[PDB]
Amino acid sequence: SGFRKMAFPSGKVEGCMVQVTCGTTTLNGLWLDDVVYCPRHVICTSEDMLNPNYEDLLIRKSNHNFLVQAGNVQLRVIGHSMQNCVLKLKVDTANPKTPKYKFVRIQPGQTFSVLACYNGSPSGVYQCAMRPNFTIKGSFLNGSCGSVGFNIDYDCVSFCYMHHMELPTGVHAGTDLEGNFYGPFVDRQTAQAAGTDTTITVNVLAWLYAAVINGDRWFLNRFTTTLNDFNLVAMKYNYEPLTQDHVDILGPLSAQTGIAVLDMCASLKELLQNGMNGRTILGSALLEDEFTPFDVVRQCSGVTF
Amino acid sequence: SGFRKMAFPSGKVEGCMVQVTCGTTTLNGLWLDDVVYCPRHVICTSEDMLNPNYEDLLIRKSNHNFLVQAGNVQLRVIGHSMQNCVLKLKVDTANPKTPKYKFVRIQPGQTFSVLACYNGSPSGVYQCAMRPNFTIKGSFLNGSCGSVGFNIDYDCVSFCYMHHMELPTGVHAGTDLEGNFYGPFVDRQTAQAAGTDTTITVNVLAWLYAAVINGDRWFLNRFTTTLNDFNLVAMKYNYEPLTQDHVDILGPLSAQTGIAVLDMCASLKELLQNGMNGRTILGSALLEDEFTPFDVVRQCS
Ligand SMILES: */C(=C1/CCOC1=O)[C@H](C[C@@H]1CCCO1)NC(=O)[C@H](CC(C)C)NC(=O)[C@H](Cc1ccc(F)cc1)NC(=O)OCc1ccccc1
Ligand SMILES: CC(C)C[C@H](NC(=O)[C@H](Cc1ccc(F)cc1)NC(=O)OCc1ccccc1)C(=O)N[C@H](/C=C1\CCOC1=O)C[C@@H]1CCCO1
Repeated sequence: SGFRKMAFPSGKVEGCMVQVTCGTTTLNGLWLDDVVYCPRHVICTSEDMLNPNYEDLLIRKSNHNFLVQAGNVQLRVIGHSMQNCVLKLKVDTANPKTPKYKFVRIQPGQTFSVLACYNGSPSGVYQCAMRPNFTIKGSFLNGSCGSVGFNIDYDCVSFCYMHHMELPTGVHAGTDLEGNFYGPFVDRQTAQAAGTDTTITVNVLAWLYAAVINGDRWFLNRFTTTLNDFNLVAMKYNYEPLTQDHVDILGPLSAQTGIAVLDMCASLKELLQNGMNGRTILGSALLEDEFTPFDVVRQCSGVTF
Repeated sequence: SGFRKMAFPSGKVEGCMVQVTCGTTTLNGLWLDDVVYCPRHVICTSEDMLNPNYEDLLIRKSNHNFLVQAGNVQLRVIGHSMQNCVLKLKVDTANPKTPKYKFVRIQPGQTFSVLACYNGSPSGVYQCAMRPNFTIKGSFLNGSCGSVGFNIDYDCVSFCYMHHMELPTGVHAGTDLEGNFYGPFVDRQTAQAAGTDTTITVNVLAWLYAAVINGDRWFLNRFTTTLNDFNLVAMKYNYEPLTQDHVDILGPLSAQTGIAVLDMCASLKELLQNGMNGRTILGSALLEDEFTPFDVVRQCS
């Protein structure tokens, strides 16, 4: 038993991380088959980051302007192109450690593991959630751009995130591996702010089920609430509305524990109105929302990858 | 910026995990060079779990009684021995993925990463701390024995934990890689319980420094405390005593932030007295104690 914020094993991704240098800018790249992916702002100088014209900057750079280092071996770049906010560097050698992989775009509320890297070397791994405002609450220092987020399904690595920037509140913004930003952000050093962050209601409910599974049940009650009545309360506390799809997804956990979703919603509604009253749930004094229903089933059933 | 409960990348350890089967028991083993390490209770029968005589049980086994599987390949066992509560299986092949590694015994309050495994396959990685009562608050299901905890420094893996058992409160007990249990626990299914769990005070203080480094100052105050007065108060909240050694260890963070250690101790005294009053610190509504001073420096710099 027990319940922890667990990341996917990172070995398959560690074997793809490289170092990319253009001029004085050095960050991380993702080496898959014979291509290295990295943020396009690697071609910017500290002064070109204010109002960059990436079309112009890239036209002026050549293959030799890019230095790619895989460990202590330095990869010959034979071509380069741009796809949205990611730079694609062709190298003359396929990564022999390329795993089975896909590029996937995640949606808010879905979780993934972040492999934080510096100078092409992986330093740490942690589990994150894409927030409803399309930011992530990460831990990144300078030089961490190009770090990637991923999930593992069967034996396939699904890359879903590449790190690009930090917003003034200390939260982080990035793109998918096709270079499309998550959220209304741009890769420029102009004033930007994320919208109001809301709570991922379906994930909070999944975590309450995990708590029950592990024997935490002081918060349960005899009452049930309708989806419409619950949503009236949730919107007042900056909670995401719960849809019928969300209820369906919690079905498995609802059956395993014998607690109806709308009964858990009543428990959650009361927790929102009265707080937690000096009690904790699974070792937390806050309502945790970075576990999806699948995450709970996966951890409580010992799924391996 | 930001602050997260961060684990080490697990690849170097993934390449060492194998499946070990003896009789009807299947669990995880650690394959380093030409030796596979696993809990010795893999040799127990369903009736031998209360008072096993492991020396006697092992004498009765032959090399072919142990089935070791690295992926879909079977490793030939050519020898076996016991070191405390760990079984050592000699195989005819050195693991080509063996990293640089050390065996280390950690002290309470020290953190490490756990690679939870089942049937020799990794399922997840998470960061843990050795609690003052010599347990860990892990996430483990049946079949997880032999999962290991580790740190990585440079490219060297320091193995510090191997998982053996769960105690009635849902907490976990295991050994170092020399087979010596952390705490007074034994690999027998006789009644055992962990002592009262206390809070790792020095780690809470390091995390408050991390909060300041990250721009949070709302919990500070104008007071200072003596070390003795702090410990008299903290022990009333089931906090571990803070020693002068702990104060010395916080010196670097005290210098980086310009906040004296005993001044931060005064802030913690007030936080214990008032709670958080609906506020959070580094995204938590509780005082977190599973980050060491070393962890804070590494993650924040
Ligand atoms: C690892 C094993 C055992 C065989 O194959 C594996 O992979 C488990 C890990 C444990 C299960 C859940 C998470 O941690 N180890 C054991 O099952 C261990 C075997 C003993 C050391 C020979 N026994 C336990 O952990 C007991 C509790 C238990 C047993 C079975 C189970 F499925 C879950 C939990 N703990 C124990 O025996 O001592 C504590 C105790 C005993 C009696 C009264 C009060 C307390
Ligand atoms: C060209 C930009 C996109 C490079 C990028 N810029 C930013 O992240 C800045 C925030 C920042 C963070 C840490 C620093 F040390 C310096 C700057 N974002 C920003 O300016 O937002 C707009 C704004 C808002 C308010 C006032 C002014 C401007 C960048 O620095 N990426 C870093 C990585 C870099 C850039 C190139 O090589 C790297 O590794 C990752 C950072 C560090 C921590 C997490 O995000």
